[PDB]
Amino acid sequence: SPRIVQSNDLTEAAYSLSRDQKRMLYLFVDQIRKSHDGICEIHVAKYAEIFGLTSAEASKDIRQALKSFAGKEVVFYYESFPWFIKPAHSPSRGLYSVHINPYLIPFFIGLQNRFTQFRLSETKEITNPYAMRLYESLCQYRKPDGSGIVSLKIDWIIERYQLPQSYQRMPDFRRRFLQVCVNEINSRTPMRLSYIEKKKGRQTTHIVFSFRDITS
DNA sequence: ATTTTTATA
Repeated sequence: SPRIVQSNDLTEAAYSLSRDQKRMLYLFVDQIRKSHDGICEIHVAKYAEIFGLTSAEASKDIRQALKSFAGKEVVFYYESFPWFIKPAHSPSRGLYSVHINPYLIPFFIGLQNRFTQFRLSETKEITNPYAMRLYESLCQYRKPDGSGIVSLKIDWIIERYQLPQSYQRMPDFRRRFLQVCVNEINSRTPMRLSYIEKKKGRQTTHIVFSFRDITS
């Protein structure tokens, strides 16, 4: 299963992509690392096989994700970059060509430290894109035995994962982000994950996540 | 393929 590797600056970046858009980005990163000008491709049949879909559903997912990439940017901590520099197109039936911004390529190759790595198998069943964001941030601090302890500030999560307004007040945050995403990770990944809310007096300031691998 | 990073267990 392919190893997704990226700069920690990307794991921490402010962006908002759908689940399917992040699935495609995983494949783009693998292509970039295994090949720069940024031009990548996606075969519907291969996507369907990787993610366990019919070609019909894969084509629908891919077409919607590629269309919705229009105008999407990533913000590094600011500096903002478009993900794509041309619309995706289809040279052959079942095949799509994309041009990832060449300025984003250094976030995926030539990394010698401060990088995040995980296997595609770890994330390919996640359905919630904010749970994917959280999973990657946990992988960023994962120890060689598969465990880790990660403290994230709540205002940082809101800003970098670009949570909608309906997520940001602490009842909603706890319910819409924390509970759903942690339970999604526990259900659909090899990570076993718990958390504690830390409070500065009255205000809940950060979340301390503790995790282990199901491989124990 | 690799490594440095948070605040903390």
